[PDB]
Amino acid sequence: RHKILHRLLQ
Amino acid sequence: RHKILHRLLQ
Amino acid sequence: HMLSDEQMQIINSLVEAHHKTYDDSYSDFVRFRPPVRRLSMLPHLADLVSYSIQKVIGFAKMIPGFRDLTAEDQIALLKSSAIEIIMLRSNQSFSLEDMSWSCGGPDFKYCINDVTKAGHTLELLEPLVKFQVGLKKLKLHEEEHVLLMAICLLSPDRPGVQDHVRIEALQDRLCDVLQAYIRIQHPGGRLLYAKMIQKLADLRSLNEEHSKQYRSLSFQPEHSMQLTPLVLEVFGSEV
Amino acid sequence: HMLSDEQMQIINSLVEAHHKTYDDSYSDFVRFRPPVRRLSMLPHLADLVSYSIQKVIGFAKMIPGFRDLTAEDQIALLKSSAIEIIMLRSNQSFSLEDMSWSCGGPDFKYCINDVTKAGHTLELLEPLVKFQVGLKKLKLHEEEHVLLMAICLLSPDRPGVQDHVRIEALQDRLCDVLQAYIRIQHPGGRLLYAKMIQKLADLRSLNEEHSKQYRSLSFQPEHSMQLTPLVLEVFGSEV
Ligand SMILES: C=C1/C(=C\C=C2/CCC[C@]3(C)[C@@H]([C@H](C)[C@@H]4CC[C@@H](C(C)(C)O)O4)CC[C@@H]23)C[C@@H](O)C[C@@H]1O
Ligand SMILES: C=C1/C(=C\C=C2/CCC[C@]3(C)[C@@H]([C@H](C)[C@@H]4CC[C@@H](C(C)(C)O)O4)CC[C@@H]23)C[C@@H](O)C[C@@H]1O
Repeated sequence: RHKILHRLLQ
Repeated sequence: RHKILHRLLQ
Repeated sequence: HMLSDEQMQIINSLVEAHHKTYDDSYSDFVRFRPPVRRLSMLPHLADLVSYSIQKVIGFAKMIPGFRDLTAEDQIALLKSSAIEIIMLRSNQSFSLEDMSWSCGGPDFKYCINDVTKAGHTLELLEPLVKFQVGLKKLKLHEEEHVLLMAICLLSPDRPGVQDHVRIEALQDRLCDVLQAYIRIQHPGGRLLYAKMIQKLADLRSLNEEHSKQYRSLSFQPEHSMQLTPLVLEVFGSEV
Repeated sequence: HMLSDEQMQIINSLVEAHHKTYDDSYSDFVRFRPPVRRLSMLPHLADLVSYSIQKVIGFAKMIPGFRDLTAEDQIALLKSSAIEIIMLRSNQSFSLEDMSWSCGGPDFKYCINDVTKAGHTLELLEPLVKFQVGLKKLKLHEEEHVLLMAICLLSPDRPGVQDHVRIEALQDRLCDVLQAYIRIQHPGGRLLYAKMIQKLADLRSLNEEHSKQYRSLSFQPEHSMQLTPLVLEVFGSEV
């Protein structure tokens, strides 16, 4: 997963 | 899924 | 012509259930993330919805016959109807003078521009407020109000429901109690029942506009991280 | 013996990053779900954590060399180290007089019994507060504080990290700047560096106690529905 994580990291 | 849903329904 | 003892037993069950799941003080609204006036209002309205879904679930668990469906069917009806029962029960705080929902104090009064700040466009919200005024003008009794919810929720024309015939049975048995209550106990209500079914049809049209806009919103993680676990689950898709 | 221009360039980057990701006013705490004093404090502390994770992510994106790792490695380091950097950065609000974390006003002062009301048992929280007093007694400079975070975070002995050798390189290169800063710029710090590495070891022991208790908590949906999407993702398991 890590949809939110990956996006916060740009 | 529906972990929360199923549990709220007891 | 008069109502059977079991249709009152039903009416009694449905209003006591609504009174258990509806706080007219709106005193739990202080425990949400506070409103802020992008998408400033999304946190506070996301908790508002998540809270309301918990209330809608408690209400459905008390409709006669609902407990006895299979848990899968209960989930399918809730997932498909959740936003509709919310739009329905929300009429109780809606008010025609302010043309907004005035709960508790004035920090919890949501005009149309508050909901835009939670990421929704006027083509959802104009039919929404019109729904709420049209329904506010029908001036339902408490009994017709809880019935229309119980009926909307127990509708079998939902995606994903299995024991279709049993739900259609229970829905109709509640429609009979409604149509019968209006004839006996509501003067001037010879056009009401059809006006209620028409509100159910508007609820569907709203349901789809909202489901579309939420889709666009839930697929942007800067915004879906503002939602709650429960909201994500009930309005999500992996069933 | 004196520090190279690039180790200052590093020190400068790390403190400006910390100042960007740390609000000494704690003025965003009003936007959390309010504290309430089961598990009354879980909502407010769940937003507190979720907010802090957003801050830790912004800080890591500014450590030199971190941006250039692969996104998978960045995720693995964050998921494994998140609760540790939180325990570290949290020392800045911790205070020895109240033996609690005093942020903003007194509604945002968390003694040990507040965190118990968010579902945690004293065998996590006694080593936690002792960690925080032992580290409060080391009286770190801002420079050693940001370094110890950057170092804890860039540790390669994490579950799931791939380019192990590159992270170990970057971690050591930051340890050299630390050990060098203490020798030059910290009087009385000839035992400090080892005391800092020992705090990293305590962070690991805390990490595991917390990871165990959170597991027990996240597997009960009455409680995990109080968490946020971000928390669930970072402390979750499906990597
Ligand atoms: C939910 C209730 C109340 C108000 C409901 C409102 C007024 C504000 C705007 C709301 C919450 C609508 C909007 C479209 C919600 C807010 C969040 C958004 C999401 C779920 C993010 O798409 O839908 C649905 C019902 C609308 C107040 C009170 O009657 C309790 C009732 O359950
Ligand atoms: C997080 C920060 C601050 C305080 C942190 C604290 C004090 C209260 C208790 C906290 C939040 C701990 C507990 C164990 C948290 C709260 C929620 C719980 C979950 C994640 C539900 O397991 O862990 C971790 C750091 C502890 C305040 C300020 O320094 C900002 C800093 O990022």
